Amino acid sequence: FNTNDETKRIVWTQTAGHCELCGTDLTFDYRAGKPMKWGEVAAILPASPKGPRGRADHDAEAHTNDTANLMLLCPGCHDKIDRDADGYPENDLSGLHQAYLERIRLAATTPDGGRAIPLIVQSQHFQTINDIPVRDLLTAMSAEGLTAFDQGIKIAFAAPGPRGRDTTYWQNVKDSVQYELEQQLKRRGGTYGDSPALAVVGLADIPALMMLGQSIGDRSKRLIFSFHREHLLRWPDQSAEPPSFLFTPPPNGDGPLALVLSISAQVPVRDVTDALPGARIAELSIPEPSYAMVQNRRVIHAFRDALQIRLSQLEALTPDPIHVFAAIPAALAIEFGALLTTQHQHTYLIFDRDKENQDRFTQTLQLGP
Amino acid sequence: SGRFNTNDETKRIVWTQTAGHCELCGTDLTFDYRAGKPMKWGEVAAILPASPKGPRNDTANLMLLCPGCHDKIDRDADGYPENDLSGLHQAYLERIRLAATTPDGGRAIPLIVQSQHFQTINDIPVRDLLTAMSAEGLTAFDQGIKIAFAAPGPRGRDTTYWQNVKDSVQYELEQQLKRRGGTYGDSPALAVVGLADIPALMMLGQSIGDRSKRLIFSFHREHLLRWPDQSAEPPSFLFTPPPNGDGPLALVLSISAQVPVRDVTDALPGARIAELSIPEPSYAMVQNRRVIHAFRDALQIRLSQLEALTPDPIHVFAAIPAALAIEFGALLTTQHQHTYLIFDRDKENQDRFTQTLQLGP
Amino acid sequence: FNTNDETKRIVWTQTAGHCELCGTDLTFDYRAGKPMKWGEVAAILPASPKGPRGRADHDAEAHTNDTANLMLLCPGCHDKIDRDADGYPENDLSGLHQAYLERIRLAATTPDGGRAIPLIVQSQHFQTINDIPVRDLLTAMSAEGLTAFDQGIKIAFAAPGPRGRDTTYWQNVKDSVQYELEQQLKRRGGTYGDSPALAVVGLADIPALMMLGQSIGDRSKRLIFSFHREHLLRWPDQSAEPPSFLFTPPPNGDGPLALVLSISAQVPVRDVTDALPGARIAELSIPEPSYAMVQNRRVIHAFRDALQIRLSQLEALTPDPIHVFAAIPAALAIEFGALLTTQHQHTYLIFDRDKENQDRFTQTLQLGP
Amino acid sequence: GRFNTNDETKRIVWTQTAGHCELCGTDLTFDYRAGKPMKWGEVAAILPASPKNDTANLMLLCPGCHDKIDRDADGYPENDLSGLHQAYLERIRLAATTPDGGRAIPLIVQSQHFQTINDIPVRDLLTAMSAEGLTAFDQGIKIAFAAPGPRGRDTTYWQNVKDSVQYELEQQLKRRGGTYGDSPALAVVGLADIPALMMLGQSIGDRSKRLIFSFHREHLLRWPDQSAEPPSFLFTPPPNGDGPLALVLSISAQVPVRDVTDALPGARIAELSIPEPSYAMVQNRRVIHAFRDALQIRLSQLEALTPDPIHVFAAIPAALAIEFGALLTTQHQHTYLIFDRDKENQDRFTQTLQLGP
Ligand SMILES: Nc1nc2c(ncn2[C@@H]2O[C@@H]3COP(=O)(O)O[C@@H]4[C@H](O)[C@@H](COP(=O)(O)O[C@H]3[C@H]2O)O[C@H]4n2cnc3c(N)ncnc32)c(=O)[nH]1
Ligand SMILES: Nc1nc2c(ncn2[C@@H]2O[C@@H]3COP(=O)(O)O[C@@H]4[C@H](O)[C@@H](COP(=O)(O)O[C@H]3[C@H]2O)O[C@H]4n2cnc3c(N)ncnc32)c(=O)[nH]1
Ligand SMILES: Nc1nc2c(ncn2[C@@H]2O[C@@H]3COP(=O)(O)O[C@@H]4[C@H](O)[C@@H](COP(=O)(O)O[C@H]3[C@H]2O)O[C@H]4n2cnc3c(N)ncnc32)c(=O)[nH]1
Ligand SMILES: Nc1nc2c(ncn2[C@@H]2O[C@@H]3COP(=O)(O)O[C@@H]4[C@H](O)[C@@H](COP(=O)(O)O[C@H]3[C@H]2O)O[C@H]4n2cnc3c(N)ncnc32)c(=O)[nH]1
Ligand SMILES: [Zn+2]
Ligand SMILES: [Zn+2]
Ligand SMILES: [Zn+2]
Ligand SMILES: [Zn+2]
Repeated sequence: FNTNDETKRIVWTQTAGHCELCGTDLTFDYRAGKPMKWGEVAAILPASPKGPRGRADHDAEAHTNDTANLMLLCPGCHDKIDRDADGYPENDLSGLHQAYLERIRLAATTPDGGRAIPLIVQSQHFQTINDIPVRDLLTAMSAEGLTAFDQGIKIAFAAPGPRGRDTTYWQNVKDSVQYELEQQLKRRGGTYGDSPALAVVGLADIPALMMLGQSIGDRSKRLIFSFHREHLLRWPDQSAEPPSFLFTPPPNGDGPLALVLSISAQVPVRDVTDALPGARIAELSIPEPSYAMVQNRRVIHAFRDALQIRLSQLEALTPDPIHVFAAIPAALAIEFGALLTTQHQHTYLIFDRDKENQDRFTQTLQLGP
Repeated sequence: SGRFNTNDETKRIVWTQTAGHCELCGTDLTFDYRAGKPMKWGEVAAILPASPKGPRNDTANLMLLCPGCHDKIDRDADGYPENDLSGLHQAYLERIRLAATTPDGGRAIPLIVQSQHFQTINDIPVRDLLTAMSAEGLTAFDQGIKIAFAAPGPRGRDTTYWQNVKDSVQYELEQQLKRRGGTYGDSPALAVVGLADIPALMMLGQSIGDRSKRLIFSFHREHLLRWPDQSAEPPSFLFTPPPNGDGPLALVLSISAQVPVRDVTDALPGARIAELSIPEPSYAMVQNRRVIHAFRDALQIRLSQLEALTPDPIHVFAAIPAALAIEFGALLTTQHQHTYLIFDRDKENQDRFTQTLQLGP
Repeated sequence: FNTNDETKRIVWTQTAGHCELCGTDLTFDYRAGKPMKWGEVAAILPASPKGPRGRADHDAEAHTNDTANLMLLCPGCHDKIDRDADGYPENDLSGLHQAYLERIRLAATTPDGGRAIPLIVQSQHFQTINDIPVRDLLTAMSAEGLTAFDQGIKIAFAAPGPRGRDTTYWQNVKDSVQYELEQQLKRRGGTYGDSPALAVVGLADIPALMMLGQSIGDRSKRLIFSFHREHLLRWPDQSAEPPSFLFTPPPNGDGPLALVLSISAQVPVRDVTDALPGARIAELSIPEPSYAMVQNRRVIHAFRDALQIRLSQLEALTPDPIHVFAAIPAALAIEFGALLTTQHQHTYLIFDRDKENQDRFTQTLQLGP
Repeated sequence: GRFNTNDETKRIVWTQTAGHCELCGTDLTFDYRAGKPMKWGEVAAILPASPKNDTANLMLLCPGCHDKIDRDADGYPENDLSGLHQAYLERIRLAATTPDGGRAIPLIVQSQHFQTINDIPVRDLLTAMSAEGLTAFDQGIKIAFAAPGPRGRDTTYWQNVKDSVQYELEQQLKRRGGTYGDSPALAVVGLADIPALMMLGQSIGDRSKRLIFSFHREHLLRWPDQSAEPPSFLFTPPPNGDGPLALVLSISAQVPVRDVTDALPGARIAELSIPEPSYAMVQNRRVIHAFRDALQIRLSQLEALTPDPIHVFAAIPAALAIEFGALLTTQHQHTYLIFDRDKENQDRFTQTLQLGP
């Protein structure tokens, strides 16, 4: 009941020589520098019914060389699973094993889609941890055929100080987007080239994400990704159709012009007029506002095209600034800003919810020429 | 034209780093072995340099191809390609490597939070969370965090009490922030289960948020910390909006059971009741984590509607599973904050709903 | 040639059940939660001369139960050392083995010194990485019997923006020290009690470390540690005698009063009068200014004692602010600030080298009342 | 009065305490060390830390310390000891996990010239690292300086060198790990021209966990003698005068003063040397630290002496050139003008690098 050499070689091959339970590279010893095959081929169901996970109904003979029953493991993970059969049951190991092999198979069968710079931009203005994993962006990239020369750029804004999101805070945000990011992109010019693709995901203040989009909007190969509460960086549903984007035009008059975006949620009119008395409200919405609505990149593009029409319509109404009140997903805030890089050179005054002022909207950044 | 010769050590390295697929068409070159036939490594694949011959083993630059793809590649007399494939080849190896290291993306912090009541009658040992974590690839590397909500002081569960609960949980959560590792230095995931009164669980959600790699687990009366049925579809979440009027706005969540309307109006005279329910309310309804996500999505769609109706507080009367209470609290951690007044039944006052927690302005 | 159970028990004991080469806990499986002894007792010199590191002059019988030859290793580390004898030679393993055992013995014989909050404060104002390892502070704490309930507080200032250390930069520094730090200490109020000991090390802007010192100067049980270019967080020499702190009193006059601290290096008088024309210079120095001079905490105490006298004497000369020009180690910058909380309530205007003005001194923070 | 334990409980408690009394620190394996049988149950007592099970709350005490503890009839303590017990276990744990503080990045930096005559392989740095407890987790970084363009090694060239080195390291320093999430240590060896090595030092600094290694003609990347004391460093102060201030470093060899005044007429020469200048003098890392300490003591004097640049003429080993560069990375910056020998222009010194404002 000994696994033969051919089967052991298949196990090493189908796992790419990494431990299926911890991911460590079993083909090399990085401490001393020698190539060495230090993994072990491990049986889920043992040959003896008295072994760990042993069961009589298992016919050892029939599965000695069955790779569905054989994992590549490091010595430590192998020792643990054999010392704790109840804690590493057959069904759980089999499920992890099949999931591991399937990730390899999908990687091997994905067409090459070129290089991109991974870019994560995140704030600290929430009262919870806010952290996008680098691995998840790289995995979403790979699923689309994109790879990177390095793990990329990850910018975390300084947290608000004791006065909240004050002038200092927004200066820091400006410096992070317009100076820190630019410096880190310059350091990648030699490895990625003059005009590289940018695989960008943000989870940060809405005004900050708009400023980010304005800063990078003139990059022709920007590839927007999205953090999703359920799916993390995985697109929820590549087949989903974008929603209708409904628009209500502003009333006539000379009051300040407000653009209200009700996409993540319905922005209450009372909160807009409280912050901007006399506002003339134009609203872009979807039928069922929802935090979950960024189902794929086509949704993002459909938002962009809907917005492009309405920004033209509003800029034709007035030379004065447009005041923005947005409950929108983070990926849509980036795309909003990218429309302002060149296509829409009007002044936009971005309002945002203010925890220091009982959730009222207050004016934050000015965007535009 | 020519063929590139390699020794056997080089073939084994190349087969391993490519996982035995052709790098140009993706075909799995172990097909013979899968059919029960001998694996003829040297006949079902060709190994060639990714780049044309330069002016000057180097296994990192050798490609694994199927015979068909190899024959389609123009080659010089030494078996080098006439056109560069290094970009495609390096990208192939990077995609394999990223998949192969994916298990270290499961580095995780276990967190169990219970009330004193449930710690006394229904203690959840770390072993129960750890084995459920391990089954879905979440791997703890240090002792799990097991804490109880603090007993209230003389002022009861006032604003300061709840802020102290949040501070205490978030202090423990500094492990999630700081104990970075794996291939990329990512912060570890949080694996969290709660069993406590619904207001306390909402404050646990307030503490953890929903903008990090975080997996909620659920204690189930029959299945403990294992998910009852990973294939179960989430139920429909039904909603009835409130009647129009000036009375206080109440949101009733009838998910574990049907909350009787009279208990709500008794506790909140004049209440205008909106209700979120499922077709068959049940203590057992958290069949998998997708049920929790689906609850969140439906809830937020309706909270958007309710919050727009009035500036005044939403008064919450919830019969919901513990994991759903955590997600409810986590949902309300945006910058935007509407006022929510959470009621909970007092067993020592005839099970009457009493206001227990305020969220927002 | 079979190591007996008594000796295996001693090996497990003297290593505290961790892998001597990677430090992993071999008494417990953290993934599934079962106590398990999954380590291996490993021989440096093998019983057979044909084994890894084997040699003919090794009397295996004589060393079967010789704990100098027996390491506790995890299965992975043990596999590697047996697969690459040239990369893990006998003398190198023996040295690592003995060093590991001595660290355990020293920890076990250290008298208890109570609990303390670990605090690391570091800037990003250098043109190189600046990063104090958490482990090294905890290890210096443990060498003095101090332990903590968590790995502690680590505050990293925001980097200077594109304008250098501007008003925004110093506002961020103030917020990091006066708000961020206080919030982090507040979260620990219950765990550590009311007036806990504070084990603090800084490597940050001199004016910022002085402000840090002022913020913690009224604390009881403040325990300053020091980052040293040779010894990291270890005190260089506990037996070293503190240097004499030489003092040159200021000239009589009506010009602005400057305190020059020449401890790390000699501050050139020319640079002080350039920044503050007509300065009346008082100077505190040591006989041989040196970056390495913080040999132990008694040196910091001696600096405090000297400053007590000299600040009193300068403060009696004028009601006007005192202008500070300091080339001093980071630990002494904290100590200087700590004297301003209650001992010396006078206005101090801190100058610092300005990389945006050709290394000239420019005024930065104002400290004191 | 006595709490009783079986063998398995003893195994656990002895292991988590490393076999010392938690109250006085005495090593309770003394008998075994003397060659006598280990009498676990007689050289120590185990009792709960708290008045009143879980092996985590059982303490190991020597008989004397156990005798001084008031106990109830079941052997539980009357007074709580859990704080001292938990602190003791923490100190043991911190020591036992110290090997994971060795996570490290290998870095080999060479010039094309020295790569041709003396290529340093990663394997050699890794084995020296491993012997010191430094543990790489991925491929080592092996780089060489770019060739200059037509403007030579000017300000822009050296700034691009620094930027490329720091970028290369950034990727690895993000790979935090171990028990506390610390960034890995840098293990660096350089073999290139002295100016390039100083710029390597400028890139890495000296305010992080970083260990320099040294290539030695006899011992390669292994330290010649870990026990060797560092040499004394002999200082010649510069004469008074108006000429340009020169610092001559005669560490590898004695630099002839005439070669300096030829390159820099009128030079006021300060010198730092050792009693026996030698290519072999980097006997251990403490020699490098001692060089930095002596150097900075004198640089403090020289920088205070004049606002003008310090002109550097250095016969120093490669590892010391790196540390020279790293020393000059404070906010404070004095101008240094670095000279180097042009072996094909009759070994004449020529200015090749400026550090400072
Ligand atoms: N419900 C609601 N929200 C309103 C209202 N008026 C303004 N808002 C703001 O809209 C955003 C809605 O949340 P989101 O998750 O759809 O999008 C945010 C936003 O793009 C960015 C910053 O967050 P924040 O400042 O909280 O803005 C929130 C709200 O204040 O990041 C996105 N984001 C936040 N958390 C997450 C997360 N967990 N996952 C993914 N994206 C997130 C109003 O009336 N009602
Ligand atoms: N039947 C019914 N229940 C109502 C009504 N109005 C309010 N409720 C409350 O809803 C919860 C329903 O029980 P659950 O098991 O689905 O969820 C609880 C809850 O999230 C948390 C605290 O429990 P409790 O304070 O009893 O709230 C219970 C009920 O009073 O923990 C969950 N929980 C409690 N025990 C368990 C358990 N053994 N296993 C798993 N989860 C548990 C109303 O009108 N009717
Ligand atoms: N040589 C010299 N230095 C001068 C002069 N005028 C002002 N200075 C400043 O004094 C400090 C001397 O360096 P240090 O290492 O002794 O102390 C620093 C200081 O306490 C803090 C911030 O650094 P910085 O802003 O560079 O101040 C440096 C200098 O500008 O951190 C300490 N620090 C910096 N680097 C390290 C390190 N690697 N290890 C330990 N502590 C460090 C003047 O005329 N001459
Ligand atoms: N004898 C002598 N040398 C002088 C004088 N003035 C300047 N120098 C330069 O000092 C260096 C001394 O050699 P080293 O081996 O001690 O250090 C070199 C140096 O750090 C780096 C580059 O070499 P180079 O440009 O030749 O500088 C040489 C000399 O010109 O690398 C070090 N290095 C070079 N080769 C090796 C090697 N094989 N092993 C180890 N380190 C090496 C003067 O008057 N006299
Ligand atoms: Zn493993
Ligand atoms: Zn093919
Ligand atoms: Zn190990
Ligand atoms: Zn004792």
